[PDB]
Amino acid sequence: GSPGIGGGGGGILDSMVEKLGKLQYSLDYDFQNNQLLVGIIQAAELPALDMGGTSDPYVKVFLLPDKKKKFETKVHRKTLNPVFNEQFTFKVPYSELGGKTLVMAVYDFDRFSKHDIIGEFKVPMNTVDFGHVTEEWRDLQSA
Ligand SMILES: [Cu+2]
Ligand SMILES: [Cu+2]
Repeated sequence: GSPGIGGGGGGILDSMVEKLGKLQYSLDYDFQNNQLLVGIIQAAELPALDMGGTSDPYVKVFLLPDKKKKFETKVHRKTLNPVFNEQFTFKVPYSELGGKTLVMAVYDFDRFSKHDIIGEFKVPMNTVDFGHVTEEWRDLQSA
């Protein structure tokens, strides 16, 4: 909160998307069985640890606003480029899928401290192309 007379910047650089890695996922709604299928494929270019080292990445996958237990991939130890190759299934009728949002969040597993989040992104069900399998890389967003 100031007139903003001094400051420099930098401000534009600070607004850019940080290099927090990317996640490849696939998505398909199975109309025969009435379930949403999500493929957590692989992540790339996860950030190196502050003073060198690699993280122990895993991915949490869940639907908002649903409050059911989130799914999680296995933990891949010491790698910034894990290949998960896992599929998760959400038994939800298509009619109920409308206002829901799929979230994929990559964490750094640690046995002795809270797991740091690496980054995340969201997929609103209302902008998903239900007629074809969806597959894409998404840059992980801060927070
Ligand atoms: Cu096609
Ligand atoms: Cu088509």
